[PDB]
Amino acid sequence: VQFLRTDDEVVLQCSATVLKLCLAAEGFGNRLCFLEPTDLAICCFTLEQSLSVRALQEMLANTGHRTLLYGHAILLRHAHSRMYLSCLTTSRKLAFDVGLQEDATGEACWWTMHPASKQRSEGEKVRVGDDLILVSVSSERYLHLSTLQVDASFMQTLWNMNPI
Repeated sequence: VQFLRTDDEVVLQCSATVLKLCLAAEGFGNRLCFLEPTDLAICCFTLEQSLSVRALQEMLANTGHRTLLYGHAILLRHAHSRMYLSCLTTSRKLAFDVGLQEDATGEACWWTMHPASKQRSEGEKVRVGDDLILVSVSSERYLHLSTLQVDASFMQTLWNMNPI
């Protein structure tokens, strides 16, 4: 059993139905995320920061290797493009597009981590392989696999953060 910490390079995976899907994006003209079945250049995200919502709110108002905790908000940096995973405003239904944002400002590039069940709880450490929920701070929608795309909708999808 391993714990996740900021500065860790990870890939975000979920299951469609049956092989797994990795959240991905190019970042050099195209900012929309897509799915990659299982490379790294498009799948690797760095866990830049992990803050409590309060800290997050304070940092915004006034504009190391820390272990992730459920309830905390994380900032995901696309290692290749150097941009940030964010909840976009566009859409092409009741779900928003997900993708890269050049600057790491605003609430769109922050996501809070939540337990899939009671086996984890707000405040506990997030383990590698844990099934978790990702909620967009700016939209309050979940990182979701729409059925084959990735979006932020009212419907949840479980994800895993696995180190490369």
